[PDB]
Amino acid sequence: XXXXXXXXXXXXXXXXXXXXXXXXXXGYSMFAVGIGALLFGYWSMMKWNRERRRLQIEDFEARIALMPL
Amino acid sequence: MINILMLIIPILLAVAFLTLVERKVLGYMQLRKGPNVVGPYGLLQPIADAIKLFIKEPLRPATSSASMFILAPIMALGLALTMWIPLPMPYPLINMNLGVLFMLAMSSLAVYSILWSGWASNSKYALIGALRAVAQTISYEVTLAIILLSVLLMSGSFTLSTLITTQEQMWLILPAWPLAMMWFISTLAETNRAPFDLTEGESELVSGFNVEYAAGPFALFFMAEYANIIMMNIFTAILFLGTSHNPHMPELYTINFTIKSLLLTMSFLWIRASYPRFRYDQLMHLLWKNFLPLTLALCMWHVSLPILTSGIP
Repeated sequence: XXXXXXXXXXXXXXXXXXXXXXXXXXGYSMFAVGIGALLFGYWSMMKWNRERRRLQIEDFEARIALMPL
Repeated sequence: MINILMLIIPILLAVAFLTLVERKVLGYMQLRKGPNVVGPYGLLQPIADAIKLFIKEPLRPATSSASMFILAPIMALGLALTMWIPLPMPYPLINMNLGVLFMLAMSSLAVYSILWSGWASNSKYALIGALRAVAQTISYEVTLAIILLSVLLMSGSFTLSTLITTQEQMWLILPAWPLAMMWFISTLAETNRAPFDLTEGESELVSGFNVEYAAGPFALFFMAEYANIIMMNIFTAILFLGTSHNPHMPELYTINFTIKSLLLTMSFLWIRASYPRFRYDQLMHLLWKNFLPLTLALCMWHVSLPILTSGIP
């Protein structure tokens, strides 16, 4: 018997198929997070600015209180 | 003064140890082994380049120019390493009367390094890489100041010391959501190792500020060009990041500040490997045509916000 190269089929590798698929973000869903992060962003930032006003008047008060300076 | 000397020598080492990361992280991004033979993990190779490029490499250009050319690597380091001084850090070296103004002015002055390298060779071959470097930087200086102004009006004044104190509960990434995305692109205004970048890398054209320069001036250019990448990474970690302040313990700040910057340090080399060059014409169309109306609309938005709800330092 003579032995040569043998053939293999099984699944035939599956040639030409789109492996690319959309993931995580769809379109409308990411905009709700996007503007949602903005709405949370400005609201939390301005609370510290109002807290800065408590310091702002009190810091400049030191110059008014000190006249022997 | 000891602080300045303790901010050049360890900083030049950080630009030296960058060369590891420039082909280790970039290597694994391309599925290839970087530094391995020279040191335990190639750690002796970055310090070997300083022995390689300066002591033995001798070139001076042919037709040349007069005093200029060799003036340009002095202009490269002596304007980009000075940028470390106005940095707020835990504590700044001579805290400026207005902080970010010195940061924006010296960055534009650092562009001259690639500009004077155009007249390094009198031949026309080198200045094409210089003329391309003009437009790839000149347009992006517009938004770089505008996007700053929208952040600066939101929090404090120009002083960099106030920018640390303003972020006590949450980061500035969340209120400035589209503006933070802009500072991954606008930071790459200077000739940096990136996909957007400028006329510095090879790929298509001849290497700008490298084809005219030797090894010794050319080696001095990399110690300045890669230094700007860390500088923009730290500057983003001040304007957009913060987490905590703590004036009592400087140890808790120094560890936490470095991790935030190092995550951004990887991110620019992440950009560099991933994407091709944007072309000379079409980079001028990304901004100006498309991004400048977007940034000004957000600049219009950030003017109204302190008036709408109280936000004045």
